[PDB]
Amino acid sequence: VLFQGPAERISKQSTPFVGAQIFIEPGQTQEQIEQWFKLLAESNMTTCRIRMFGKYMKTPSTYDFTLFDRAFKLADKYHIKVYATLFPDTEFTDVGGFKFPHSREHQKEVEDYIKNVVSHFSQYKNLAAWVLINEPGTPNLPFNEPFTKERFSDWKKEHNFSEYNEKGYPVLNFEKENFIIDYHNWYLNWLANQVRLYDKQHDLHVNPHNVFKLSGLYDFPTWRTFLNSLGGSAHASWHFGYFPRKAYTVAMSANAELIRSGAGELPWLMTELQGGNNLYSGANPLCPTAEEIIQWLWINFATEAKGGIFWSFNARSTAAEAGEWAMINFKNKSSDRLIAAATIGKFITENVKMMSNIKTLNSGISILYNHESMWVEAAQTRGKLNNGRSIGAVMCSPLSYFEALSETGLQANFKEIKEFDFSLNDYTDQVIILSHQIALDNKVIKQLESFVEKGGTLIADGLTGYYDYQAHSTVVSGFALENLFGSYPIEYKIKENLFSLDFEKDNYKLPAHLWKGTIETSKATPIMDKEGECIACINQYGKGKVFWIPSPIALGARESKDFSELSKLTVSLLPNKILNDNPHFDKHYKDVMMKSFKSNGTMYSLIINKSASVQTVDIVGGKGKAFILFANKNAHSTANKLTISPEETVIIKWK
Amino acid sequence: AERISKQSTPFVGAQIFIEPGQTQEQIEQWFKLLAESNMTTCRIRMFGKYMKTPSGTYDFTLFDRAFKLADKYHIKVYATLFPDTEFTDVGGFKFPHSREHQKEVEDYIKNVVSHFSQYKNLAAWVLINEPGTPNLPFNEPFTKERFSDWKKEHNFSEYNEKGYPVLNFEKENFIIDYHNWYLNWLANQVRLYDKQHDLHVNPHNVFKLSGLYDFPTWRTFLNSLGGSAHASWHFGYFPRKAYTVAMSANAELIRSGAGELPWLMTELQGGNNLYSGANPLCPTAEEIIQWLWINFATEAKGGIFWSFNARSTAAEAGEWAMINFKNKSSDRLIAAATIGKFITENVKMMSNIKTLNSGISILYNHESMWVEAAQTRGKLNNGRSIGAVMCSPLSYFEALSETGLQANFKEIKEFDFSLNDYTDQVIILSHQIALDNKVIKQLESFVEKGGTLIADGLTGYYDYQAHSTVVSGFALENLFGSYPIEYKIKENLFSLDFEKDNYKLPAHLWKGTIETSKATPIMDKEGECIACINQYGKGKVFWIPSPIALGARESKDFSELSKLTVSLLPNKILNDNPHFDKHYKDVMMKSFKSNGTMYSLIINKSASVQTVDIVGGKGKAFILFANKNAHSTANKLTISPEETVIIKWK
Amino acid sequence: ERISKQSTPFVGAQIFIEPGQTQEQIEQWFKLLAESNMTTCRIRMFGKYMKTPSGTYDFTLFDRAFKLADKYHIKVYATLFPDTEFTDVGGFKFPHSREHQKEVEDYIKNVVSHFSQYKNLAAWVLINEPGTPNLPFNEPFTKERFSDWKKEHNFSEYNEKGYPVLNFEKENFIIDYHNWYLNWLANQVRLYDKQHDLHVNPHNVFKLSGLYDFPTWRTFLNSLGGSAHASWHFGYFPRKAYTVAMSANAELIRSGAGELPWLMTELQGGNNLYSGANPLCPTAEEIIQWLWINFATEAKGGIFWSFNARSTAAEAGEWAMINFKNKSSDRLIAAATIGKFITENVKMMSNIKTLNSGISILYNHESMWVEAAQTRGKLNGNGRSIGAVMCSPLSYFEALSETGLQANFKEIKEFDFSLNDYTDQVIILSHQIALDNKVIKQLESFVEKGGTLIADGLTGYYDYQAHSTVVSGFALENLFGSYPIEYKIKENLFSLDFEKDNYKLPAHLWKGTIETSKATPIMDKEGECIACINQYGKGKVFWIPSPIALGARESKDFSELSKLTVSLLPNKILNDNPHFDKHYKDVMMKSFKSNGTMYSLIINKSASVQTVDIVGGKGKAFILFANKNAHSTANKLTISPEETVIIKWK
Ligand SMILES: OC[C@H]1CN[C@@H](O)[C@@H](O)[C@@H]1O
Ligand SMILES: OC[C@H]1CN[C@@H](O)[C@@H](O)[C@@H]1O
Ligand SMILES: OC[C@H]1CN[C@@H](O)[C@@H](O)[C@@H]1O
Ligand SMILES: [Cl-]
Ligand SMILES: [Cl-]
Ligand SMILES: [Cl-]
Repeated sequence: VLFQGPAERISKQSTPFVGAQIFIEPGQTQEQIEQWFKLLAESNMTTCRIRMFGKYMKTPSTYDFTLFDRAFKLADKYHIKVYATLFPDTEFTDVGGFKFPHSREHQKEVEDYIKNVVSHFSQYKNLAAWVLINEPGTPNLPFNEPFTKERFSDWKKEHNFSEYNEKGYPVLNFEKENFIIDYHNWYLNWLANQVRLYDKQHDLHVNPHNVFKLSGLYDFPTWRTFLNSLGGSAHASWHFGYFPRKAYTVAMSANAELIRSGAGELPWLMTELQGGNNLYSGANPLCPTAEEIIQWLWINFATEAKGGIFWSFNARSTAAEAGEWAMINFKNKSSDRLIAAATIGKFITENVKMMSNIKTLNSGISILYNHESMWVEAAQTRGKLNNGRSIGAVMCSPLSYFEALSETGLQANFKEIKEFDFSLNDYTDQVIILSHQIALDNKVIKQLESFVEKGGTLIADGLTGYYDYQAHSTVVSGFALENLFGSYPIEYKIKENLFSLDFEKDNYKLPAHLWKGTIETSKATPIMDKEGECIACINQYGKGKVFWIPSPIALGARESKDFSELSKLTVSLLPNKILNDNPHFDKHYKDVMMKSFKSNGTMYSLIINKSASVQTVDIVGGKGKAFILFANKNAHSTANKLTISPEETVIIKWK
Repeated sequence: AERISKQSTPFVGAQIFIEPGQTQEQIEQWFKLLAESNMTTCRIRMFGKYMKTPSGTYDFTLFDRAFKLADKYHIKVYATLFPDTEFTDVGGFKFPHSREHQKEVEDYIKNVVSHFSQYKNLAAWVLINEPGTPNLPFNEPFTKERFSDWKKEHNFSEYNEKGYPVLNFEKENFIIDYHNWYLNWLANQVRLYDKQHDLHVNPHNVFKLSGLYDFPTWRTFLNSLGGSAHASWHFGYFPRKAYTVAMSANAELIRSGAGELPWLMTELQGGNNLYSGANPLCPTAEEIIQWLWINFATEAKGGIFWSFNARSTAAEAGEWAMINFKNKSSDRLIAAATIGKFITENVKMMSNIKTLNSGISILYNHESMWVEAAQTRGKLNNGRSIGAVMCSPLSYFEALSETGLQANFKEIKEFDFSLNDYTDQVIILSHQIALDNKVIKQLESFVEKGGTLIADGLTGYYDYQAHSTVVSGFALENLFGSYPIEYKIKENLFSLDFEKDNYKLPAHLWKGTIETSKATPIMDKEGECIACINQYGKGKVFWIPSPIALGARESKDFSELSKLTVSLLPNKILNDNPHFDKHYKDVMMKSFKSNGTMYSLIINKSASVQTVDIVGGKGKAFILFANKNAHSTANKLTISPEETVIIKWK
Repeated sequence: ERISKQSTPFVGAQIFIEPGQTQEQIEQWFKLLAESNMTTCRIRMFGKYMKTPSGTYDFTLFDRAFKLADKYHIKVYATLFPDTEFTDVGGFKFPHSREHQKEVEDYIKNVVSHFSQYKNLAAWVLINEPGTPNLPFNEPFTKERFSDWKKEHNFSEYNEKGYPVLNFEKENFIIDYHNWYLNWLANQVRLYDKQHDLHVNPHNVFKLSGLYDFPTWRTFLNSLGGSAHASWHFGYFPRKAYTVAMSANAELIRSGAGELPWLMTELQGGNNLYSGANPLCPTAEEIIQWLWINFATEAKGGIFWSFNARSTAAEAGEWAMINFKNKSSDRLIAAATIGKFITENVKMMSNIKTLNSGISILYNHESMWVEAAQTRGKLNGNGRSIGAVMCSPLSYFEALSETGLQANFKEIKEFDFSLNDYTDQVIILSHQIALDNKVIKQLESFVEKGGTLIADGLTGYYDYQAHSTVVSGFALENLFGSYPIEYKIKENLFSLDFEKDNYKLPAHLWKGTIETSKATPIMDKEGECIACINQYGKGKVFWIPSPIALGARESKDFSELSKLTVSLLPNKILNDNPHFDKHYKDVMMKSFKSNGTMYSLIINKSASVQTVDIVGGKGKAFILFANKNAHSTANKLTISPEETVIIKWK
């Protein structure tokens, strides 16, 4: 309010914006840059992001800021605020930027870069945020480079591990993975402290990326310590490999939930969305439709995003991504993608109060993932790629539950287990899904026992709890979840990729992936299959209940490309209060999503139809009459039945 | 101290997996259930890691505990020498890393053998777990120095006697001698401290690693030969429905290597792959019964399952176990127990099993595998890939199995070429692409003295130096009474259409044409000569230079190869040996004797009830073992899917 | 005898010489070579098989072969092939070290001084198969040369306008390094022999064309050669289109040759056993097809790898035209019919000049270099992988072949841009993604002066520094009378449906949209602008920035690309050149002249007898060559599957 001063500082009450990367490199003319900022302003965008390339400021000897001065001044002229990304000198062929210093000497070059860049550009009144580093984290961390190798050595010296647990069993300690967490914590914190030596006024921001693979690098609760907002790159062509294109709605929803969870009390925004065409770039190349641009912006805003920034407004000109990713065409005019984005910027300025106070309507369903399940999976599958026996099953399982709930029109959180609040006295009508979270330790099992005792519903499928955080299987040594599950594993038997669990009663069938789990119940009620084996159980535990099915049924739904049975089963296990209080679909709808939110007391719903046909969606739960506030293809409703067209995005206001 | 022999009572057993953290109570629970499951024997990994103390001294307590509980339940122990190695190293190191490491191994053996040789229930030392690896450590100083010394003591020339360039396969020949040296050195280290107990070793992945293994030399220092034969690691060349054939070939191969020594299968898959294995499965109860009967019918003195109980941490945690997570019997342990019980109820029959040799020997040689590796430059699938020289003879083996005929599967050096008479004996050389002068003389002698030789694919195209006498002057012209003309590459699967009877053989990849001098030509519908029969002294040679064994494999149909092979067999083999009246897809039979009494093992791997008409030998069928109530009407056996049957001929 | 554009063409074959061969077998080869109407052999002058322990040269092994060649009146192409590993099939491409360069100097002095004295020596082949994908940047000699080259070339990280650039230092050095080594080899030979022709065989040209500066090579060669092997070099095609592959390979070498005569130094003579990437045994019909395609494209020779086979390890008993009894395969009998046709038609065959339609398909080094940086080395002939910049122009080439129209296939620097008139000439730039200002000026000049320019795919998207003027200010806007708007990635295969209902073109991967200023827009059925025709001086430009050549390739249907290209050709090309009345799938025709008389080569690669209606040029069809009794009725040719036909126009 004072310490704020002129620089307008982001909060959970900020007006959301649409924006775009403005790509600055030498060779551009004043005239082409002005043309970009002018069209950006006319497209109802308030914000740009700029890579502050060290390469294009370093002179043969000193820093020359001219190239970026030119751009900041044209941004200021058009009333555009700047997210400035700290991007020290690196090879021209290094698209994403280095993730850690190479050497002590290189660290001092980074220090010097930050001093020069932040001292100079902090003086512009249109600077909105410092992005500490572009896209922290990579798959291939540089353990070979002297700086990282020395840090890992020091870290090992200051952490005593034993090769055995308290009971005497051999263990893995995951020194590499735990160091990598602390190393990201250290470098992003050090970058924040370097900026703070020269600028205590402007927001600090960072964009974690490829989150369905790199979530095991990321300690979001620690990052809150030094950030003012959490960001993200969520690119259809890089990050959504686990989904088909028609489910990029579900991918963006999960990516948004994951960042929102990491953000905690901090506001968040999507620092990068795909603005344009892959020519040679991308793993899953596309040119987003106008319809996809609208879908992604609404999903993010409905999940509390304070912003959506497109990579990129204008294109790079040379080598990697030359003439790729751009919202503008090669004549510097609007693609149908920029026209679509402009409709959302316009909607915000016409609905300022609604859009500035969005709070996601939490159903009370939390889908939890943990670092340690991903780390144990990596050691056990020895890095096969693909499937339960490959890297990524521990994320594809909970993502399948997420998709099943989306196709039921139910919100679900997607959270790292440490982001879940286990300290409350009541969990009546809260639900935790642990889908193939193969690593759980004593400490987390106590937290789950507490959650269920106090009224929580726990749903557990696949190999959840098979290992502890040291890759020791208590299924072998003495099962640590026996008390909570009221039951004990007997066998896993590997089967085909896709098989059927045929229950005894009602001739009822679940698709299952790869392994058939059998159990023995003590306190739990057994559920039997047609072969007279016990495949699942319900344990009443204090005020709560546990549903345990040790076959992977989430992955079975994914393998069968049919979430209808997982939807019906999950719905049947939910507390009545979730279904009565939350808008959802009367039944499962393939390739439709709904998520609901509130803004100052008023409830809203976001609906997207990704199927090939017009759908009539019967919305039940909550209260109110449906009023269509946003629809890009003439959706209509009759009572609470919404008729929605293929690729249409709809916002309903509940009157 | 009890020494194993060819008269020993066979046993069923299982690995007992010992690591710190286990309680006295859980270990006793394992040995008690093992004894109740009619198992006599366990195997224990004597981990150096779990005996070495901070100061480098040895503490034996963890393994004392296990040996004492074994002793209490009258269970004998196969103790595997397994020096300290990384916790993540599942299989163990195959050679010392350095001279310093060799001295650590010396010290480990002194301590472990001096101590555990004193237990009365010790049955055998396993010298090393699973000798041999695909990736031999030529980078490590110890191996690199030994290879250098070996090359200096072997004078090789770049040219042969005729002047032609040669390859000398220094790496491959050194690797043979290096395995010989390390296993012999381990045996001598044990013998410094214990001259009383059997020495054993378990070669593994034999359809790929047979080129590492000189079994005749190993006989000089072993009391028994072992094997790991795991459905999930070693049978990639087969589908699951033919793991009967895979296990039969694996058993034959070890039996051949064993020679005069007794053999047993040191490891069979006891349980489920979660994350482990190349071809993951959970064996059925029916497969456990099938594997034990195939091994015993092939003279195995034992079958040990990996594993009774599971590892607890990281690789294979809660995997491979015969017991469930409550330490009770899976259907697999219940099945194994039926076989241990059958043994104790039929001691004399089961203690004296001798495989009924049909007289058919399918031979493979190291050098064909070595030349194939140089020529295919390591492509992976197929005739143009690593493994065709093993898949070809395995296809003949499968064709004979589906005819109910036993076949040996032997390295060429394990075949006895010194006899005076080979009337009614048959050698199959199926795509054995490397043969030298010395072995061709032995084959000439074998055929002259009455032997039948069947040769298909590129058998004999190269010598042991990768020199093709097909180009320079064909070394098999004399024996074959014929000369190759050309190979022409075709599709992966094509048909050889013979002139006579419009009859059709599946063939893989290459069509061979020949010219006969002394041999009788066999012509195709295009007027080209594709095969011949050469009368040579008392014997005959059938040569078809197209790969017809691999053609059967590629077509998943061994029926034509069955009919053709049967047509070529001496009448005595068909009259004296029980076999099928015709080819049966996915059925196997192998016969054995115990004292004068003849038995047959039949397994149906098809999806339907089969009626198998058994002809040859003498006697009337009495069904002695049948886990699904097979019945016979005269010598026609009605056998259910997955059923194992033992017939006694009365 | 020095070779010229008037030389009598020959059929010939490698005579493979190594120690261990006998006088008798070598004489047998030369005698059968002479009886097969071959005049020429090629011999690898292995340094390994001449060097003695003391370092002196013993020429005996090669004297024997040269003397037997001389006795049978066979001339020799002698390949300079210094000492190298026995396992090195192709030979080293550059010296390893300064010390190694001196060994090469010494090898050339000895071999050229001695063998230049034989009267039957026709040519020195300076090096076998210059170029490889994996250049040895780690070896001292190459590493020193690259360092020196970089020191003598000043590059900046920015262009004149200030934009970041790539400079392709590695690719530009590799061009100059090949230029240097081949020129140095030529000068080393010339120290000892100024009398005999210098020759070299570039290989795998559809991948390695980016290594090869043929205009520079002309300064030191008397003839350009080539290896064009069906099993190594034609991966971008199916076997039924190896007609088109050989035609393109011949056109590419002919273009490289410029004023020099050319011949194909290596064609596949025989069977792949274990060797080759796309293994085959050429048919007799394919041998005839390849010889006629090459001679119709002005080849002065076809030499088969190989007459006889290597004996040891790699390619032992592979590639040979003779069988293992040293008699003729159907391949050698087929080749012999063409050597006989030559001696019976000496005047016609000695003066062949390809009938240039006026269509030139151009590729450039820089499009291949830019593609390699942008695709970061992804694999196949898909737009997002290495090789799309060659598969695109090859697809236009195939579409024209299936219309019976000749097309040149030329590096852009081999096209003569200096003429005053280009009326009735056509340049096709199909996905040539890199064009600089200098070449665009040359194209402006070509169109102004009457040229037709056809451009598809991402032609012109980048300059030679991987900078996209599509982004910064489009360098082809002036010539194209239009500007790119967007590329939008689609499926592998999609349809461009013109608003006219004229055309439904298959298109690959990317849909390009444009905005016309001067050009006439062409709209699709979705109302987007996908192509244009710009009148520019006397000439015209057809621009369609979607890849329709790659779309034809992906759809395996060139019919629409044929129809569209034909509709854009100057009337004069269709009236003056024999071509098909319409597109024929899997038929090719190419025409040539010999002193004023016109001929056409037709090959049917379809599964069925075709009746091909030939229109354009003048005259009545007379069948001069047909291997399967083709007939014509007026100008309709009835031609059998795999049949090669030569028509003489009367
Ligand atoms: O790949 C498109 C963009 C994704 N991430 C961004 O930070 C940029 O580095 C890339 O060019
Ligand atoms: O993979 C299962 C077992 C196979 N080989 C054995 O010797 C053990 O090392 C393994 O754990
Ligand atoms: O592979 C066949 C031949 C192709 N290129 C030739 O120069 C030889 O090196 C080969 O043996
Ligand atoms: Cl940035
Ligand atoms: Cl062991
Ligand atoms: Cl040569």
